[PDB]
Amino acid sequence: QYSIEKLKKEENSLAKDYYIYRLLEKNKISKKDAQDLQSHIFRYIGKIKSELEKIIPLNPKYAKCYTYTANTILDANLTCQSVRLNSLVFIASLNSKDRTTLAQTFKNQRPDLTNLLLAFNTSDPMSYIVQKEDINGFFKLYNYSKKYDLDLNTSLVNKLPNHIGFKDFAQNIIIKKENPKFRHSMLEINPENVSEDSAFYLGVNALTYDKTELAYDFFKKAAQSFKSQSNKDNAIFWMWLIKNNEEDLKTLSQSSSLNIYSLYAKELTNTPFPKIESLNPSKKKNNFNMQDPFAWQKINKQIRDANASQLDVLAKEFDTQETLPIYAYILERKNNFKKHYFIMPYYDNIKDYNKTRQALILAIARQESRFIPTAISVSYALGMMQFMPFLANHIGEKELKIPNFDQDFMFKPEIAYYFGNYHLNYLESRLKSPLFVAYAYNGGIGFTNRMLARNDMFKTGKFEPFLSMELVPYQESRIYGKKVLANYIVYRHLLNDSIKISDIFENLIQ
Repeated sequence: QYSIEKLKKEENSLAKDYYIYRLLEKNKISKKDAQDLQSHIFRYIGKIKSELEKIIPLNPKYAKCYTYTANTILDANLTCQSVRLNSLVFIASLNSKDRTTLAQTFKNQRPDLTNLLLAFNTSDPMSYIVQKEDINGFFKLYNYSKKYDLDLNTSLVNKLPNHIGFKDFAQNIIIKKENPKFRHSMLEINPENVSEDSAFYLGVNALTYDKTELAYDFFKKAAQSFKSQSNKDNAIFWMWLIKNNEEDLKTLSQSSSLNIYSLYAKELTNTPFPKIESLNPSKKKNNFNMQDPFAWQKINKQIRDANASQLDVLAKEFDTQETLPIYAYILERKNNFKKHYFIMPYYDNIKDYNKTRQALILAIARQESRFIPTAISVSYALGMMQFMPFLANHIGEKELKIPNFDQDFMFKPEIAYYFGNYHLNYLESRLKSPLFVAYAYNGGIGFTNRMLARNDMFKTGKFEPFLSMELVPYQESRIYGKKVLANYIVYRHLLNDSIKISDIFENLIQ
């Protein structure tokens, strides 16, 4: 470990945060050591904040305004009332006499506040706001209570997409399968009124009610408006699944984006496999330390700051086997993510696993870390396979009994791949398909089991398994699974062990 004073020398980074956090969680930082530690934390969110505030606890314009309570709010001036009435919890806490008075007071200057004040006099504030078609109020109330749910007319639902909250509202209720009356109402949104992710989710919604022509119209709108080729491909795939137009399949097979949809279309049209870059430096190693987390943070900052000529210079400093992940990382930026980099670094460590397992390990590592051995996430997951300290210590200390085990052993590629394999043996025994294994690797076996036990997920159906892949209940896991699955297909191909993509999808249907 590093002493608190040595850490304070280091530049501020997620690595420095992580080591500060290691000392805090062991109670190794004294009260004076802890004093200026606020300024030595790169990202002062989550576990590290909570832990520092056990030692060091934390706008004068409005200090006066928080002296007032529900009982004294009418004594406050207009500015203080305004500030306090930003909270719906606070509005709900008032009595109806005072809400009625405040409603009259704010009628001209804050009419949206008036609507909410009056809404909270009724037993269903959402019904009141819906009657008004007060869109700002609608989203405030949804954020206040996710339980409100009622039928919304065509006029109202077609106004909802003109609010920045709509996208995540729509996504959340669709993938969580909540607010049935809201979901059903959104069938009357005109595709003309939505674009990108909103249009896409409304497509998925329409598919869950078996409105296939409506779904096509939403997916087509998404395909025309998405800015990223990867999302375009996902929308075009749905246009093809619904109407079977050959030109959509062909456009999809010709995509510059390497993803499961474009790969699947290439298979279906006998289009060749995409070109994968082949990187194999002659030099085995240099003086750069790939196990030093601070050195990576420093060189990452320099790479992220660099122009074309500077990236070319940096590439030549890292053209070695041992530094291949940094080299590939530099080159991925130098070609603006246009070429396809699927490296297989520290391969001697996995060569004795069978090729299917190698492909899965590589697929997960590429997604988790791009193979950077000292990768540290915002939750302090570590190394190429991004093990959380809890799991790393459980495997290293309890189950495997490794002498002198520290969780920083995760920065060693030999350990990362070994623990990766170990954890994959456990997941794959229960879950079978590499897609389901990916979901559990990212989101835990618990949520993955609860999901697969549902009678509406990954069962036989017209648009399965593709519909279920859009309804994974966590946005992060949905995306993760698709990316890892694409990576898995590519690594199977690179290992002269190609898999038929159609086979993979057929196996998802339980």
